[PDB]
Amino acid sequence: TSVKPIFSRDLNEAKRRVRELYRAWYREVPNTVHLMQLDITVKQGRDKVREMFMKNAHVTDPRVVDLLVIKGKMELQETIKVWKQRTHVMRFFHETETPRPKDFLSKFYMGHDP
Amino acid sequence: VRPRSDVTHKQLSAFGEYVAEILPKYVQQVQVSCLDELEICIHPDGVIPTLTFLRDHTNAQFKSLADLTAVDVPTRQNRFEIVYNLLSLRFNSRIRVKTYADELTPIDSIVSVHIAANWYEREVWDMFGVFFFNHPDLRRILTDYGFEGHPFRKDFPLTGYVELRYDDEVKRVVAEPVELAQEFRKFDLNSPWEAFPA
Amino acid sequence: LGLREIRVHLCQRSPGSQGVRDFIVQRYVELKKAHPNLPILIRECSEVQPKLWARYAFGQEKTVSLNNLSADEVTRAMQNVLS
Amino acid sequence: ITHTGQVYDEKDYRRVRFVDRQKEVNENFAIDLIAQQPVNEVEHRIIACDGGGGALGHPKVYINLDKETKTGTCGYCGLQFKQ
Amino acid sequence: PTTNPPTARKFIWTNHKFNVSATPEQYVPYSTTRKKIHEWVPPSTPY
Amino acid sequence: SNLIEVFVDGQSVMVEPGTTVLQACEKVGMQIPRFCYHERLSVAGNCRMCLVEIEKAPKVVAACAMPVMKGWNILTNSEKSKKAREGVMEFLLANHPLDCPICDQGGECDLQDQSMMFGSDRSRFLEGKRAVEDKNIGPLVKTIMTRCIQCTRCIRFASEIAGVDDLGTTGRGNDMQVGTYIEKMFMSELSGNVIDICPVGALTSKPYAFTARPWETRKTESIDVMDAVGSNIVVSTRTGEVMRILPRMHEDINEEWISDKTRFAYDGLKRQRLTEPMVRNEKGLLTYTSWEDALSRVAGMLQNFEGNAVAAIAGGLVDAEALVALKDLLNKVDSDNLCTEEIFPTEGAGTDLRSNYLLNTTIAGVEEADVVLLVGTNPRFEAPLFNARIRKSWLHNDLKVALIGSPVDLTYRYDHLGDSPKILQDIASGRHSFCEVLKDAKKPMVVLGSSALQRDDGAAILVAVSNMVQKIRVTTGVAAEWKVMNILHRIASQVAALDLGYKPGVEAIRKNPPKMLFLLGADGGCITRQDLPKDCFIVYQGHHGDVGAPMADVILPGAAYTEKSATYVNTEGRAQQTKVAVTPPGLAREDWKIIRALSEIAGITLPYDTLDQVRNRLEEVSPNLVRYDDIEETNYFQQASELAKLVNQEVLADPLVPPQLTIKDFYMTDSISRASQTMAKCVKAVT
Amino acid sequence: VYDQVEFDVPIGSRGDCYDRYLCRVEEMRQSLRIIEQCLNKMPPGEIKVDDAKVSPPKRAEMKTSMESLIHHFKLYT
Amino acid sequence: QLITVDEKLDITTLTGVPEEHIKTRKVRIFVPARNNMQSGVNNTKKWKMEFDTRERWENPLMGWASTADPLSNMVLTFSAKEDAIAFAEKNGWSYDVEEKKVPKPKSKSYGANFSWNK
Ligand code: SF4
Ligand code: SF4
Ligand code: FES
Ligand SMILES: [Zn+2]
Repeated sequence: TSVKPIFSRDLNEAKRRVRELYRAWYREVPNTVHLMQLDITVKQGRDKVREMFMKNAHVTDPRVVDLLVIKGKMELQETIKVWKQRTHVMRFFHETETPRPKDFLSKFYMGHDP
Repeated sequence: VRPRSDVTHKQLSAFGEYVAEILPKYVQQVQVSCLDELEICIHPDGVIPTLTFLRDHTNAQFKSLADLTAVDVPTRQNRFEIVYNLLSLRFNSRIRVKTYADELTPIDSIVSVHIAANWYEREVWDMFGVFFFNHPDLRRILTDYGFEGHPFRKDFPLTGYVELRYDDEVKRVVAEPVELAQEFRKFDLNSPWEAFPA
Repeated sequence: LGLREIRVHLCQRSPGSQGVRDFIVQRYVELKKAHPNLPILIRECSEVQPKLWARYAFGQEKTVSLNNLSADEVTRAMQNVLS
Repeated sequence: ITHTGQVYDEKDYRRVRFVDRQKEVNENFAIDLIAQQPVNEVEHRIIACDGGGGALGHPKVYINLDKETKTGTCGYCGLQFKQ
Repeated sequence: PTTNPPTARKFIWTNHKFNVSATPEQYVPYSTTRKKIHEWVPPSTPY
Repeated sequence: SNLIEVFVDGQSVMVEPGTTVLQACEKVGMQIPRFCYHERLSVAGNCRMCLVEIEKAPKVVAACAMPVMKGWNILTNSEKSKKAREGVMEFLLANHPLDCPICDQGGECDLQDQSMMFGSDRSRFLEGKRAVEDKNIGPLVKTIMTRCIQCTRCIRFASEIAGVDDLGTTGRGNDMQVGTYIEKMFMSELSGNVIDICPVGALTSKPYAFTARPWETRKTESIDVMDAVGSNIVVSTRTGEVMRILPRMHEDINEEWISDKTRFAYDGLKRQRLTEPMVRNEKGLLTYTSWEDALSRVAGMLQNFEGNAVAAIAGGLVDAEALVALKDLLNKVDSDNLCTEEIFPTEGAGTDLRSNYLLNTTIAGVEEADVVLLVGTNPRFEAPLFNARIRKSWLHNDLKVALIGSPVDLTYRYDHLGDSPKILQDIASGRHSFCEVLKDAKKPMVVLGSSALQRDDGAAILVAVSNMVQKIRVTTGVAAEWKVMNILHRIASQVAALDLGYKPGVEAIRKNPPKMLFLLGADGGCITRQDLPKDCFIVYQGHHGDVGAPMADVILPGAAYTEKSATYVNTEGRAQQTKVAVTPPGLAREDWKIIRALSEIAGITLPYDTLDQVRNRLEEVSPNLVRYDDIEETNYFQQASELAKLVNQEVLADPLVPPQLTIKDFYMTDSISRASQTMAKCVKAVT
Repeated sequence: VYDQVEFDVPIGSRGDCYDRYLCRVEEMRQSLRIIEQCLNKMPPGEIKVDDAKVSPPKRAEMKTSMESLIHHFKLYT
Repeated sequence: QLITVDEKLDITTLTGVPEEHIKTRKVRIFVPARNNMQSGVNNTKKWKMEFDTRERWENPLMGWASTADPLSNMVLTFSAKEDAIAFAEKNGWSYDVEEKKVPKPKSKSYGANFSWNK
């Protein structure tokens, strides 16, 4: 315990920042899908944003959250100030890779080490 | 056997004491290697103060920042060991000030003290993940735009987790989990016999 | 309820297990003599309270905790299991 | 075929690699080429095979040709010597 | 080479070849190690 | 008290009187360069590479052999003690043949490194070297002895750790060659250890001659499954196939040594190995097919057959995790006919108290024993690293060994009480002579081998021994934590199987024949297809096709202990974890999953889906399985005897004989062993 | 040895990309002055330190002396 | 001023590891033993934690070993058992520590070998 605060004194204040970033991404998804001529649906993309913002829903510690948005903000900057081209963005969608089943029987049938 | 002059190990040693005395609030340890190199060690909070004293003190002008680096000792609670190597063109001597930073306990930025650090601090964030407060524009410099993970951390796989190839179906470059055709052969090299007391 | 096996996972040198182990020392032999086929398993857990696991027919297992229970309560609980 | 009997089975598909191409092998096989060289009949119990050419050869080693039955063979050249 | 001819060692080639890459003589890489895990072949005699 | 204070470079370490100078440096942490000194081998002083300089002393002293004295300062790194090493290393290297790129102890050399660290950079031996004729000491150890630094650790081990007393020094001067005077092979178990113990690469392993070089070898620490001592071992794997298995130290179980079987039968692990799941075709031959098809062949038969029509004869090297996955499956179709090939008498308390079937005096308790009553087993060939235990405790301590079996080569002086199971009754009566010998013993131990139990009167033999242990205990008045009765096994999956409540012996399957049988790794002949019902629908679950495969309607290949994170337990119940050194070959899969998957294809689906879960399962059925490296102290011998007293059986006059009478008996036993080309070469060498 | 060779650092005055070019052209000229001294004064001797522990043993030595093969094997491996 | 958090530093969310290799990877903290070949003990000093071994299939074209597991060759070295356990907890990898086993003291004395009766 006894940790020093990075930018947010408590999960509460930190959550404020997450809200802002969500908004940012939400407002940006449409633009990217147009400035990058990505073949995705704005709605679809906006769900992806939600996915990511929740993939890390479990974090309880304020410090971890604060870094997470710093990093998140940095990603947005790379996508609104466009330095990240389609190949970079579409990677988020994991479009080419073949999905792996998580069913035990499925894995048994395919991989030595699951 | 290399020639060693103790003139330096004495000069530098004294300076170390001088710095320590002048900045006792932050200097924890000040040592001179057997290689005649001083290495004041400061509490992370003393980043701004200790550097500034060295950049702007008549008896210790350390104008240029040779390098800012972060060794990563995973065992050490404070994983990273930010090391700042400085040069004094006036006194022809270099000193190294090294602090400790954990993954989520950021260090102050010295872009104010030396603007050379604007880039190296971005380099330390990209590779090791230490964060620098008050940095003008901290953002990945060396890694790919979408890279996930900090590469020079000792806990990051060399080959990494993603590699790129062009896929016709999608007519665009596409990451895939790394699949290597000859894994890095990890030769064990340490010998079971020590060399000297050290 | 077909009883196939009873497992008494006592924990040695544990305060609560005293009753369980006492049961083993005084009445285990008797129970076995009575039921000379049933496999009564005396096993030794650790940092866990004693459990009288019972395996009934067709792979069903049932649990009765023996934590801090007297020697006859352990005897009574065991007797209740093989009805 | 190759030095080590490396011959893809009649059903292996790496044989597709050799389709319309030459599977590179060397007619000159060492196991045989060393045999041709005759046993050197030295007259000293222990002789040394520097490898031929000194520094341009192999690490120097001394061979004990004492065993009357067998002949010493340099772990390097394979050259054999008998007393 | 005429003035000081080289050393002949009764394995060295007499016909040296140029790049055989586009021609069928080209190296096709192959593992030269033999099988490692031999398998239990099933008994062919019906039990 | 008894704590001298000696200074190692002024560090005031304190050591019991008797500690050598080398030992004093060790506790400070310094390591004297040493050759010819091994911790578990007698001090010899041959190399003199350990010369150190006690302060204020004219000459340097021999570390490994000098009793430390009060006050001495070791000056290990003194200019002098470096000339005393810079000048010895000059000599060892002078007569050495530089074939380091032949010496497969290339990076595993305590003589290059001790030369690269403690010696000089050059040589002054402008004179000629020597050469010593090699020797065909055996088919396992390649003695390129021109390498030998005459350090006499072999002659010690071959006499002190193993009782071979064959290897010896021959001659004097610079042509002292340490090889058998007449060419007699060094045939003994414990033989391969010489390789590991010769720091020079003079004699090394012949199978692992030139397959690798140590820096490359990735080293995974795992457990010996060939024998029930459960010796710790390190499996050295390169690019995914095992290259060597060499011992790793476990004070209590194998203290730096491993058997000849469990280090040269890694080759057997690579052939005759099952990989794809074949099924019996209409024609009547096993045809390779995908899991889905092979599994539902088995699942469909399983759903059709009810309890007691499905049985499992497990046995040999199967892990605890598969053993609980096979029991949980067959109970979900209510047959508890799960059984093991090795019959442990189960008419009194068997499998119920966990001391009837364990060597509860620890492997390290053979060191503190007084009289051992070996009854009906050849430890030399059933637990080689426990025979060594009684070897060390008969030499360094004073164990009085007595055998009631066949008079057999035991590498020590035993007393052959006789070859008759009934003379056990003779001692119980106090009639036989050794009855007093035990009376005189303050800490005695009986050891009943599992192979004696495997005869028909095994139930009677266990009961007869328990009676004698009872009055031995009463007459000696031995303390409770000292435990006289223990029984040693020779099958790795026997203590685990009995632990999970598997009932020993195939006697139950014999009386009622199952329509279905899961042979989980069983290559024994305990039941045969003629014996089975007409249907004879049995499915082999194992790694090597040996006896169970060709008589199998389904083949579900599994793995071996080099290829799974399974658990095993040796004879005094110490559970231990094998780690995956190499991924399992072909479509072959981990044993526990095949059975979890078959269950999902059957509709009773075992609750565990990840190993950690299969383990949590082991915890509910048994304690040892989850706590590793932890022997279970308390046992309940007194109630065991009461039930033994109730049991009445006749010990037949037939002498009890260990199946492994001589060492050819020992080399090939289990599946992996049988499949060994190295073991086969060893077998013909003996024959 | 930059203590035993004589050269003049070409310090520029103002900093424009020309003064920096002119400095780079001078350093090429000053380096020819240093190269001259090195050819004129290069000592007879060995090219690598004689500690086999740090620098690998000579080809002839590793093929005739055991201490050298051990040092070559360990240093390379 | 400092803030209070009882949450075990878990930073699995910042490390940047693919989900599969954080939830299916068991690492073992062990002090390396000594290959019996050599008698030096300088490689049995520091604790190491090593990730579980994974597939090493043969490559069809050249027969070289091929691996799909990124964390295979990675073995981190930690000076003390406590510090290594900490690394596993904050990185979220499962751990199963093995106690160091050091050779027990053994009494030796050259005189014994010349014992009247051994
Ligand atoms: S033993 Fe083998 S490796 Fe060690 S030095 Fe002699 S030759 Fe080189
Ligand atoms: S063989 Fe190995 S052990 Fe026996 S003497 Fe020669 S070197 Fe010492
Ligand atoms: S170790 Fe001291 S004599 Fe060989
Ligand atoms: Zn030669």
